[PDB]
Amino acid sequence: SNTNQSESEKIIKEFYKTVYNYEKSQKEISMTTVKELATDNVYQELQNEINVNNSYSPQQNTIQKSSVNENEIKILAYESKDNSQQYLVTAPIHQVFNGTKNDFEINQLIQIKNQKITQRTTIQLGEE
Repeated sequence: SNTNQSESEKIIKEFYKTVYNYEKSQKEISMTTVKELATDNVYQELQNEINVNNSYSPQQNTIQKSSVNENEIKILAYESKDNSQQYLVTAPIHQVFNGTKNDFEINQLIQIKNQKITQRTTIQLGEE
C-alpha cells in the first residue's frame, strides 16, 4: 500500500515462498506471481534458474524438494536507501535432493522498488 520495511518484507517473503516452494519442479510455482512481486530483470533471471534447475538436459533429472517458511526469512532492513530500498535477506531452503537432505541458508540482498523486487544479488558471509 506504500513502502515500509514490513511492506517490503511481505514482497520478499512471497517471492521466496513462491519460488522455493515446490515439490519436484520449480516451474509449477506460477511465474506470474514472481512477475507481480519482482521486476522483469529479476523475473527473467529467476525463470532461468528454474529452467536449468528442473531441466538440465533430457538425460538428467532428479527429485528436488525445496520448501521455505516465510517467517523464517530473516529480512534485515538495510538502511541507506540508495534511492531504492535495500533489504538484506537470509532464508533457509529446506531441500531434499533425490532423498538426500540439504538444508542451507541463502543470503542475498534484495532491493525493493515499486512494491516489488527490482534487483536481488547473492551475498555470502563465509561458508554461506
